[PDB]
Amino acid sequence: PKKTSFGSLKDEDRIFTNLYGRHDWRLKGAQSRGDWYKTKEILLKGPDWILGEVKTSGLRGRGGAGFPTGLKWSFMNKPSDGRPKYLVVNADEGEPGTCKDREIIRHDPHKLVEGCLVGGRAMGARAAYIYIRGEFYNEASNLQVAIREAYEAGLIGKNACGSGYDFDVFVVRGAGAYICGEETALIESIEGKQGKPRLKPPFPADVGVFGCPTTVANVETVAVSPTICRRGGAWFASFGRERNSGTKLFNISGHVNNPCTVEEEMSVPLKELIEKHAGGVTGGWDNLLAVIPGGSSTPLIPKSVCETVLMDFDALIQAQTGLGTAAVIVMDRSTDIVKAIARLIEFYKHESCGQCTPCREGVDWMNKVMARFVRGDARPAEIDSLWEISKQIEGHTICALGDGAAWPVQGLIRHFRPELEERMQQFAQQHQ
Amino acid sequence: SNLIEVFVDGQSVMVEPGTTVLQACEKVGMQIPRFCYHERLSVAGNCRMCLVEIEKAPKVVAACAMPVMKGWNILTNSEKTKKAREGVMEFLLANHPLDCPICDQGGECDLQDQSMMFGSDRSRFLEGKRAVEDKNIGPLVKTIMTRCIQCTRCIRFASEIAGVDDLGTTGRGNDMQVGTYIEKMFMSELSGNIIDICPVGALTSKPYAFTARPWETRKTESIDVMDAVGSNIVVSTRTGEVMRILPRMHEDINEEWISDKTR
Amino acid sequence: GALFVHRDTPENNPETPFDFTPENYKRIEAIVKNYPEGHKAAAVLPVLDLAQRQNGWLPISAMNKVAEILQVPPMRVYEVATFYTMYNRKPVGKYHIQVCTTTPCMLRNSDSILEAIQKKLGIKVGETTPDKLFTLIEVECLGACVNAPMVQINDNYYEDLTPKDIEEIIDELKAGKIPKPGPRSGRFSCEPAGGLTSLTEPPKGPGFGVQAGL
Amino acid sequence: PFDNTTYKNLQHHDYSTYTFLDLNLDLSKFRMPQPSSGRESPRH
Ligand SMILES: Cc1cc2nc3c(=O)[nH]c(=O)nc-3n(C[C@H](O)[C@H](O)[C@H](O)COP(=O)(O)O)c2cc1C
Ligand code: SF4
Ligand code: SF4
Ligand code: SF4
Ligand code: FES
Ligand code: FES
Ligand SMILES: [K+]
Repeated sequence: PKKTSFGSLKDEDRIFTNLYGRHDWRLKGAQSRGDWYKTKEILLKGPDWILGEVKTSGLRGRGGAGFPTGLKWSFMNKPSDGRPKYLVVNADEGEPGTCKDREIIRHDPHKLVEGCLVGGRAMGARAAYIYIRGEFYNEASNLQVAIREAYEAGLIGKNACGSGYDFDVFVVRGAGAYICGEETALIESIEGKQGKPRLKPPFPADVGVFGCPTTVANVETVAVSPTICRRGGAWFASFGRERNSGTKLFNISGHVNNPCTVEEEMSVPLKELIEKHAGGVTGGWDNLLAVIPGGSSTPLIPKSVCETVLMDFDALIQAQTGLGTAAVIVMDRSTDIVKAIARLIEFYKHESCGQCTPCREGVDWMNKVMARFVRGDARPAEIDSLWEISKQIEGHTICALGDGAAWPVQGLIRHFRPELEERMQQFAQQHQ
Repeated sequence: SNLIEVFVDGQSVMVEPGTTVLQACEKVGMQIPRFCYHERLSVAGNCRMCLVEIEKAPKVVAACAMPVMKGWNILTNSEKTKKAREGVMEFLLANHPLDCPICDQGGECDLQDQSMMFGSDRSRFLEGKRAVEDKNIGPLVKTIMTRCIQCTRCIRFASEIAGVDDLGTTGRGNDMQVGTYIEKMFMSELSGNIIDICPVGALTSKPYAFTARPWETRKTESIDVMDAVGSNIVVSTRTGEVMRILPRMHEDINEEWISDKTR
Repeated sequence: GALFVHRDTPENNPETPFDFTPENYKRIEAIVKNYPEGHKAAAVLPVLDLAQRQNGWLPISAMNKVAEILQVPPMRVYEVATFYTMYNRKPVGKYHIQVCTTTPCMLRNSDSILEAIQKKLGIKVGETTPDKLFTLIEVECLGACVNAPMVQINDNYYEDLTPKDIEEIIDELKAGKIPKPGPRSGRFSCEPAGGLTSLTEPPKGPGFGVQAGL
Repeated sequence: PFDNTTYKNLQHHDYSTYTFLDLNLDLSKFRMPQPSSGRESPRH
């Protein structure tokens, strides 16, 4: 068999079945859809069995880095010393174009809470701190209420699910910072400091929050793990190509008729995703210009690549981009493609933490140059200068925010160079 | 039996566990360029000037922070190492003010000297530069903070050596500033020592302001008599006049600090 | 404000009066007990935000107080206060309007939403009306991209806006009403407009699809 | 009665300035005793 075509996920194979909040999000409704079912049996299997299901499912981090979750969660499966261990759920979701983690929190809070317990059990963690951006004040409150219902029901807290395992789930609100979504910068924010990433090593599995073994995992990665244990790793691994398994939450925004969050199979064609769910590109497929396929951090691709690209980690890598958060942004032919990307570099210049030189000075530099390419106020040689600057930033910074400031620039220079050189021509003839 | 073997430019050197890539290079006499790293402060790893290539690894590592692993071959002069330094120096100098003639650091400036040895010889920055407010932290240390390179040495020293948590960073991104936020004087018996660790003219000696240049001073190694510690000092003279007092390193006595009364 | 240095003024100085109300001391105690003993500093962000919720903005005397309660050096609270953007170091209006203008919202005409507010209120971006009832600023992505263009006022999201809808929302706020948050177009959340393409079947109850051995 | 037509997450239209921090105070009785580093703070 090995279905070589993907998509058309059936409503019975969807995990986040309350994505649209048309069913009750509280505990009573959640249990009616499968949540908190046989959780005691899962916990009594143990961490080795749980980590077995995560590995077999081929689940990969949904936070944008896309690492193998099963291998990542296994660094915490080591004998303890004097320190406690923690699970940090990353609910920051600051990436432009991304809004999937918001839905999970306010429409399926109990899936996240059960993921924390199951995931925390696998890693030997004594508690889970859920870090949710400060702007999501109503979504955090919903989660805080669901946390109360779980406490009162014996599902978490002392003797969680009756399994003799003690677990805590804390909610901590951010205070406004896209950089706190970075795993180490999140930890420093929980500890009460500025959200500035740490250098690695040490790795959070060895030295994390409060100086203790920690694993930082995305909201979506945690939220699906209990289902993978109930339904098995093999079921999850039955979707998508090889090394690209599972369902995936997609946001489709920008210039589509029906912007929407939606669940769909991994490795579905990008066109099929946009057309069937989002209602097509505004003004028809032939009005398409370029798509940012995974939030601002990833390079944009043109209409030619968009014809036959699949939405998975490896298919987009060979397109010179990345799946990222899978936040598809569509830009139609009326968009000022230079001005769209200039506003992204302005976003990064506003988010850089300032800690390390290449991004503190470089991204601010690329912002000034892009501001001029929008007006055409430059000469063509500055395009290759901007390319070189972006390479001096990439791979030289402390964290990946620097890399994600460069890739938008490299995408624009890679595919729309004539657009840049064309706009420089007009400014010259007008002023000379 | 615990020492592991690593290579610097192919040359074997036996180091103990926990030694960083920067410290293993010192053992073969190679000094890696640095700004934020200071051997008596906590590692920071933010300036990025110590980036070095490791053979068979696609990504440069920070030499001041990275622990060295067994069998690594540190390429301190490869093209990737040299392009890393060139790029980092370009970012440091992009917003730095053209102050060298009026800046007291001139002639003994690590930003100047490492730009000559590891940086490019020209600029491709065509924008307008950043400018920063000047702070008032007391009558001993003059601040010209547009020259600051955000190495955070002064913050770390004040916290860890001086035991004063009054220096920090306010703001974010490019306009991240070093200071006290409020109008506070960094009055401390050891406060003058932030003039020396500061690798640029951002912090300079207010009493010393404008009087001399480093190349014209004669260095006399002597001792301090303001107290009984006997800190080792250097007396800087120029044409028969005493110009300033500097620390002289002595591990067993004052390390590389002196008190404000000695200075 | 725009500057990350504090100059004392008659309205914002260390002697400016601030203090938590006794209920807020109960709230702090619960906050601090969320972290290991010996790591009270982890409460700086929540407790500092509790000062802003009680007072509306963070005067220098509020940060000085949070330093006393948590026993962290004041400079470490000034660092936190100026790093994060949700903290107000200058007084704002009663309703703080925050229009998102990053690319996904920009692509869907977030500009017109911004022009309507300015015409509707008579101020430019970043200003405070003479009423002291409205403050306007652009912000970065707010995590509601698929519902662009959107604004946040205080703690609530008003989504799928148009120039008409935002003018109505201010009309209510001026009138003293409490406008309902959420999209203003016709849909309720993030589902596609004009119908659903997924989650149309009733979900499967507990026990479904569970592998053997459980 | 299976109604896939009406929005149901409507509790958040009444949340207030202290909704989040009131709940955190309300959960305080359920939590386990926090671990200790052995010292009152890093500066001790
Ligand atoms: C600037 C920056 C912002 C990030 N923001 C998020 C985020 O909002 N949510 C998230 O899950 N991961 C974010 N990440 C990725 C995290 O660092 C980390 O990879 C993730 O939390 C791991 O989750 P996962 O393994 O479950 O995918 C960000 C990374 C960077 C560099
Ligand atoms: S790359 Fe940017 S955000 Fe990341 S640590 Fe360096 S300065 Fe901070
Ligand atoms: S700090 Fe160094 S490079 Fe900068 S102006 Fe002074 S002497 Fe010149
Ligand atoms: S003032 Fe000097 S020591 Fe302090 S951060 Fe700036 S350059 Fe470094
Ligand atoms: S000396 Fe290593 S980054 Fe500064
Ligand atoms: S771009 Fe405005 S909410 Fe994301
Ligand atoms: K100096």
